[PDB]
Amino acid sequence: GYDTPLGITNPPIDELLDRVSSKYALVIYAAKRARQINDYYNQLGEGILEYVGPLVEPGLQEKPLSIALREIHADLLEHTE
Amino acid sequence: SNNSVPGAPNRVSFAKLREPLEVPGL
Amino acid sequence: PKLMALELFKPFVMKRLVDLNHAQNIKSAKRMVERQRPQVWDVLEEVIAEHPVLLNRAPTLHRLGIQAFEPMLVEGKAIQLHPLVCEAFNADFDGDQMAVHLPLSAEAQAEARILMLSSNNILSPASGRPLAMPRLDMVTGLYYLTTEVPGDTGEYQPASGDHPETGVYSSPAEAIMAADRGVLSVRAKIKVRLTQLRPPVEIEAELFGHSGWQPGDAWMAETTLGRVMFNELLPLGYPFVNKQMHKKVQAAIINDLAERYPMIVVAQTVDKLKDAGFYWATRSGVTVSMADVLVPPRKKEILDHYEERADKVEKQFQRGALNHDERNEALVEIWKEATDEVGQALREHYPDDNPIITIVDSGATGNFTQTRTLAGMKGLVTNPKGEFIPRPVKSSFREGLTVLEYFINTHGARKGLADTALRTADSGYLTRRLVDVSQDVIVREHDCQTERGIVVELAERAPDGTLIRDPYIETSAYARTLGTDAVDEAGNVIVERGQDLGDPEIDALLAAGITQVKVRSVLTCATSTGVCATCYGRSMATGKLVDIGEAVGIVAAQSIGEPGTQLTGGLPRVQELFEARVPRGKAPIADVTGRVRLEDGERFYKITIVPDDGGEEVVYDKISKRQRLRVFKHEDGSERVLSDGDHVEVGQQLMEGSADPHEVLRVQGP
Amino acid sequence: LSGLTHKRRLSALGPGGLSRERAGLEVRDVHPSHYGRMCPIETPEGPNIGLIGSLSVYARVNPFGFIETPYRKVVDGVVSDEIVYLTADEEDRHVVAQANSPIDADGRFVEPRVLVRRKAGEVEYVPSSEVDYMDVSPRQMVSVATAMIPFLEHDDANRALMGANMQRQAVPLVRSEAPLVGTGMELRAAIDAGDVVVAEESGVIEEVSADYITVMHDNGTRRTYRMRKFARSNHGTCANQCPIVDAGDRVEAGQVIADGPCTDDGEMALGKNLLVAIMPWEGHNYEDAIILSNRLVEEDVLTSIHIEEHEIDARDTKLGAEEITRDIPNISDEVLADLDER
Amino acid sequence: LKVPHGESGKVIGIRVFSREDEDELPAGVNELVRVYVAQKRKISDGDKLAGRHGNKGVIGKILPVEDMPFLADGTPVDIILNTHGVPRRMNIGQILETHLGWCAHSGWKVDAAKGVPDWAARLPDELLEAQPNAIVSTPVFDGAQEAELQGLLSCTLPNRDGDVLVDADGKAMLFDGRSGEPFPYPVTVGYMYIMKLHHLVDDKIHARSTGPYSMITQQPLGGKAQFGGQRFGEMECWAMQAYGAAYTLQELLTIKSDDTVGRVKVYEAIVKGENIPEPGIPESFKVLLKELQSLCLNVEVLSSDGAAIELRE
Amino acid sequence: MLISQRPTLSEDVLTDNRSQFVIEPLEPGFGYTLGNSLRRTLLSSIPGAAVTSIRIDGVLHEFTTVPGVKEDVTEIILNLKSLVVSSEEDEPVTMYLRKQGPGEVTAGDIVPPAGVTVHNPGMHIATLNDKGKLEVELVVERGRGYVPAVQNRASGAEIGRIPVDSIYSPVLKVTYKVDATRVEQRTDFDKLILDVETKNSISPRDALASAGKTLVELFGLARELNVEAEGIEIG
Amino acid sequence: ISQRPTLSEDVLTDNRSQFVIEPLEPGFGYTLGNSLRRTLLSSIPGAAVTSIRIDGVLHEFTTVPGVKEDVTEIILNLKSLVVSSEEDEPVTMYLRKQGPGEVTAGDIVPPAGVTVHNPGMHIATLNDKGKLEVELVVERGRGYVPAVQNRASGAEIGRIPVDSIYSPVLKVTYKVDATRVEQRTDFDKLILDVETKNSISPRDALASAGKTLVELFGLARELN
Amino acid sequence: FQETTRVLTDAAINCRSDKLNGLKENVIIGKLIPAGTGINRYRNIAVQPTEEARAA
Ligand SMILES: [Mg+2]
Ligand SMILES: [Zn+2]
Repeated sequence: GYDTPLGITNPPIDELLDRVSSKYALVIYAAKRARQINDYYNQLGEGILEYVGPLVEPGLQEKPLSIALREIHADLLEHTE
Repeated sequence: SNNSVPGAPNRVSFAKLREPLEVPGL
Repeated sequence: PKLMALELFKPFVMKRLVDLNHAQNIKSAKRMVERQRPQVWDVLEEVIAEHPVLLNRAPTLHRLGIQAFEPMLVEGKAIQLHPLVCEAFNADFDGDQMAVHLPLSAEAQAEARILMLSSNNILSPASGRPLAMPRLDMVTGLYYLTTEVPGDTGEYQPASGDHPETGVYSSPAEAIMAADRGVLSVRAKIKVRLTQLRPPVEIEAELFGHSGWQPGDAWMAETTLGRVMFNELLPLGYPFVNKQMHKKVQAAIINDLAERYPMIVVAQTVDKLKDAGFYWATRSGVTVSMADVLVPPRKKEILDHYEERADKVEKQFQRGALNHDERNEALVEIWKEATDEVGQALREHYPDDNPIITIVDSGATGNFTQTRTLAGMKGLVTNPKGEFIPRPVKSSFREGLTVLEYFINTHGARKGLADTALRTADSGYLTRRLVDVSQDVIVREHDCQTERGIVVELAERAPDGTLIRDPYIETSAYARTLGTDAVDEAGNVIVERGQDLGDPEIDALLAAGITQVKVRSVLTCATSTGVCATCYGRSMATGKLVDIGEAVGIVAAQSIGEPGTQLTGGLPRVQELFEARVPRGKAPIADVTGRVRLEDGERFYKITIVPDDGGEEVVYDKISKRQRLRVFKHEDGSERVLSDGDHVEVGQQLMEGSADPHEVLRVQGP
Repeated sequence: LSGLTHKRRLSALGPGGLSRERAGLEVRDVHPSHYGRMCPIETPEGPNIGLIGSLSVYARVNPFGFIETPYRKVVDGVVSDEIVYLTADEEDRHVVAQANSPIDADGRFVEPRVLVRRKAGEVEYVPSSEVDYMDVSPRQMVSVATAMIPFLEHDDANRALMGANMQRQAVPLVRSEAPLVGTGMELRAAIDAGDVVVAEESGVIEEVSADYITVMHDNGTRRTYRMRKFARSNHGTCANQCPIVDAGDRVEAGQVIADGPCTDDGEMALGKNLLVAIMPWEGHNYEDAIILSNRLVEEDVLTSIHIEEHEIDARDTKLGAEEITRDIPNISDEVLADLDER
Repeated sequence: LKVPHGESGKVIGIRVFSREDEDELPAGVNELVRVYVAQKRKISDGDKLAGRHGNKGVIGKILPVEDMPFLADGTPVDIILNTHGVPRRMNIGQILETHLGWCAHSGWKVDAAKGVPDWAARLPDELLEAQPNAIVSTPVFDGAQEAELQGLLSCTLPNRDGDVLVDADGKAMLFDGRSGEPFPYPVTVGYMYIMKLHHLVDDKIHARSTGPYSMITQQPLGGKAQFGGQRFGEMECWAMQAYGAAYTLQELLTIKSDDTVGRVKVYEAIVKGENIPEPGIPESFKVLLKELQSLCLNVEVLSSDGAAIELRE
Repeated sequence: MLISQRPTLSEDVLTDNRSQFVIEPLEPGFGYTLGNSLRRTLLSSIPGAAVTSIRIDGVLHEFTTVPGVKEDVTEIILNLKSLVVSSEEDEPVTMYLRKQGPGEVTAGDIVPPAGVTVHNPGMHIATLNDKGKLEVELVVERGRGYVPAVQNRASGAEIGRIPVDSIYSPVLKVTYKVDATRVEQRTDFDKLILDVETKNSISPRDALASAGKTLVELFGLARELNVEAEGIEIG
Repeated sequence: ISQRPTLSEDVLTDNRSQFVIEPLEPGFGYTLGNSLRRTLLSSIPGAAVTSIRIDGVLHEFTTVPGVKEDVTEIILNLKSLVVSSEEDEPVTMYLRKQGPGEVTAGDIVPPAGVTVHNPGMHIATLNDKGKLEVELVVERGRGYVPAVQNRASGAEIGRIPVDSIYSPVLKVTYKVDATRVEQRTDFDKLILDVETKNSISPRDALASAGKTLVELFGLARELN
Repeated sequence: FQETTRVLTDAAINCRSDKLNGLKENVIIGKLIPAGTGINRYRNIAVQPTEEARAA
């Protein structure tokens, strides 16, 4: 119901924290997913059958980490621990 | 009037006439 | 600044220049960046998008001293900042510089985006009250826009004769047009129909029966246009307010918003309030001039009356009947009375629309003492020893002092300046040691399951009636965690164990009428290393339960050490308390419980302790300079001075002073 | 102003004296005997506070090393124009009155009871028949720096200290302007700072040029004053001098002829006259900020000049000798375009 | 010799000294060259300004000429102060000066009909009339009184258009230049003498991504002229430990400062686009190990199970 | 159309009935030049029709409630002002509302003569209990802007005509914000964000176009003062 | 209600002029005048110096023999020169003098197409035995451009970049007379006062402002 | 803290082994501090996409 957030803030931290128990786990979760996404985007030029890339449409050349957090928010990504 | 330095611009001042001596060589 | 962002983000820019075929190889790209050709600026705004940096303000005191941010390119050669976070950095704008660091790896970027973002740390680690609030000009802007004046144009007029009700507006959309045309002033009382703002918790009951208020339902409210505008900034669904926005009112409103809503809504609301406050402060007509500072017309009379009294006292001294100390006391008292009198007259004289009174009254800045000095009279001035000069300073800074009076004023302030200079290093010397002692305390396990806790007095039921709220409620047990369910003398429980105390919980508990509660603490936490999460309680920055692994020792060390600057007992007392040396007062205690009897002489004190249950009376010998510590006897009156026959418990302090911690340890326990 | 105030400074530190950590709170605060000898307002705001002071305006030093102040002789309700210099002890052993106490034009006091300072800092009213000495001027207790602050008595001592400690930090601008409201002390301050060339002997101006001024005395002898142009100061600013006189202008000995830096028409000018307004403005001047108009950047009202110096030196190494050369090893000529053969 | 990081300008003077030209020099040298570089600075953000009464401040924004509020005549004001700072500091004197400034700027002509007014009794006759922008004086602990100044403010000359811009109280009716509507209330306006302190921004701004490293400690150089980096004091270390930040602290201590192998690797990874490699091991730790081993104390780093490890390479 | 470096382009983002218009990038220092004048023209220069005054059959002094109704006279006024109209002839016309019996009064019960229409019939006005006669006379006029609360104070008679403030313009609320954006190298070019909310009478884009036409026709008077001037061209 | 298109009236004084626009809608005679003021003071094209060359000198921070004022003051005085031009290329003017006297802007020799509008100005006081020879570059533009935007050309060592103030307008103000008697007879009469630098007549400046605003507002009238 | 020689030699005799569980030692060495995002609970986190998500 709040006003649509801008820039860094979206997706909001609370909606993110609903889907992960503890925020320290959220940090490492996002970091590792972003590393995977960057690796796939690196190998797509010269290789095939790498890690699966972004699960949502990237914008005009946006950072991998934003993609990782966005696709955690939509719950397209499972978690193991 | 109160000025001792020749040729200096006049500078009208609010004061009560006080002149036992001027400021010494600083 | 551009000329610095092009230097921190050099390698990223080189990479993206070589990628977009503007440069063939890395060396040419580096040349192009170093020469600042017009191709680079297009890439630069792309690369730095949503890439957080870290700002620090040397020296940093508390954990809010270094915060993340998102960069925005801007011209000039200075790092702009958001006003609200100034208090976070305790930095004014006389030329204090800040350092910028940049994170690189994916882990560091994620950590700076999630943990250290400025928008997420609105709550101070010490108290939990938000510290990002309207501060200096926003406060007076809001205090102007929400004031009400009973004689302004467009005011409400009840119907009379041939003129029907004038001053009823269909919707604020029409009211704004009316104010724009030039008929309605934004501080005049009107009746307006509202359609989007939830009416107060009371009017809603009558107008709606709590059948459920909805956006779209209409009601009518008696307000100014200003309060309607100001409530449009608070989040949707917050109940309408009707109050002049003094400083404290804003404090309460922001606190409620923090407690009952997520953090993001609070941040966006605070930003909107800042914008409105700045926009409405400019038109407040808050200007200082020599005319606004007005001198009371009765000052001469009071001065001559007290001067007559003082000279009569001095003549009585000249007669030999008075001593020098009597002379000083009489003159000090006379001039203190005179200053208070002129202060009262000054407080009465000024109209409420004066810019000085508007600034100081709405809690923006200063006290009334500074205004009294500015207009009425200086008062009394100190001495290098620490006494008060018998001669006062009748003149006020508006009227101008004389040579001797100014000399004595000069004698005054230098001591304060020297003390302000000296306290700086002693403020942080304590913090260093505190962080040294408690750096290995870390939340390790989620629970201990142990139900041993501690007892806290929520409030007081005075014999007069109703209830008395404990002044220490907001520190001792505001945000703890329960150990046992809360149930009154009745059979219905109110709060169950494990539910952290909030503001709604505390208010409901007080309404139900409970006094003593058992709560979990950190002293009783049962874990070999570190503490437990649940036994710790609720985090003071997130607002929810602390997470597993968070460092807790360092946060406490910073929280204790930071406010040491605003001291004046004092810092030596705190050092003595923590280092636990032998106290200066060295008060005694009741090693054996029982009643107390006085057998003291003029030279020493000989006090006997008669044990209640058998035992042998134990008598202490002490110095007669200390006075008896008043003990609240069984008569329930603490004003009952200590005397033979007063009943005390085990270990009760006998006379005034601070006891040895070791003896209290070996007498009572841990 | 910075140099003039630096020359008169009194320092309590130094070799043979107490260290910084030896000083306590007894040797920093003003003693009542400083009136007229050491200025109580001017002092560095840092940790050296109190230790460093400034000599008053009228103080002069006796042969032994003590500091004397002037006074007027008052015999019996009659004020004389004789001036007598007194040390601390003589001022202790007598009675003295302020200079702003009303006086009659004939030379007599008017009110019966006048304000008088006495020993141990006491001040009280006393009949006019026994006042020994009367001060000279109201500004007898202030330094030179603090004597240039208008409306000084209306400000707090704490802010007056920062006001006096910021004129010693100004920056000379390209073309300076005399202030609209001064305190008269600046004329003497500039003419005694020595940075303005003052004609030694009367005469008339023969040849005036941007580099030198030639004046013939009355007897026919000639003199030529040279003027320093764009010479580096110690802190990087520029020390520039320009003539004010023109050819054929009769001048008298002691009259200024070439103002230095931070001087206009022989008066100490340090800043400009700006049209100011007092009002909060949409948050750009929150917490001690200042909003400026672009007119200042346009008309360069506030542009200064800074001169840095760079030093290189070639010594004799044990493998040979360094030499200033134009042939750097393997450097493209575009880099070496701006050098000469040397 | 090259121009240090930050400087600029034009060369205005070159002094050359040589030993063979009978010029006295320090022993061991032959030629000494001093080159002077001059630059004309301006005013901008970050620069520090101050009045005479200790009301310092920093420049915050330099608005275009048409945005500044202007008087009724049409002359935009040159600078806008703030009023929340006057009553607290009690430097009320500046306000008085400001008023007098305007009285000096536009000149005054007190009316001598029916004799001199009461407040003009002690005022010397030199100040009865004054031309526009005529300078005046005001000795300390003497000089202009409140009554005299109040009288002066009411007897000021009109401008070239027969208008009096300011009022009796000293205020005036400004016009907002950003929107257009007049301000609801009159505002104080005057003339003030303003200096320019010597804390300029252009000698404080400074940035560094990768430059020279010290040859002894393998840490980046210090100061600004050496193109150095910023100190990271231990208080920042505590503040970073407080957030639970770990990777950021380790990175700020390992691959940015003194990991002789890591820094080159991270530069290559960034400029090529790959993932940032793991941090190495700081040179400080190896220095500590060597210092300990030089004291005959066998220190070795074990693995998790107990198998010995070596940090040789 | 070349002297200006960049040509500004007007975008459009819609919602239910309000809208947001983005103009970017304006030459630095132009955002406030356009925003405020455009806002004022939008508020007070779009002609439209409105209810001027009302007449109620059974009233002598206006304070007391009308017999047989639930809502007071003031609530009648508040409901009536919000009702929208649209007429063609500039001379005032008269509307008649008649209702009898228990029930509720809508806006559709207004019977308009030729040239006058009501765009939102589904508007609640008042509730009538058993045996309630309500006959109201409305005066519909045309103009621009927003008249004062009382159109005519000294003008009156015993007829019982109640003057009522009227909201002539079909535009309700307009706000604007000015942000910064970069082009080429300089990073202070203004970008204007204009939020406009109107009635059901006119779609927001048409209101903006009418405002632009009014302003250009106004400034054409200054332009024609001299035929040949340099100025600046844009695309 | 009332439908009266606005009208403009001109009153002329020596160099300044007044313009009356009437009748405007209530609460609208302010913002219109403000838009005119904000355009007149920022976007009126003109012409002014951008570079000079002085024989026998290399940089600004120095002096020349025989002149009472060094180069810095010469530049400072030359800044406030008033020059009007119409050629769209950097044109060149010359100025030489010898012998005692006062070198004023009158001695400037302009080529075809540019004019100098203040012969009474004062540039320097030339002592005996002092030559003076300078060469000026005049361009067109608008607003203001810092001098250092011209040093990147990498031209000869003699050229001295110099700031420029292309705006000719000097002062602009307005007043509003409001007929507010309670009727349909409320209107605002706007009185706009303009003064320029003797280079461009006020009516031409007002025309330029009107054309700029017309071009700017025209992009709103086009539909989708 | 103090008397480095005393503690150093006393540890030397006993052949004492230090387990890096603290914040001063882990920051001397340069390892990840064992607090916040550095503990072993979170360090060995694995992340893989859910089986529901797939490439068509
Ligand atoms: Mg500071
Ligand atoms: Zn626990």
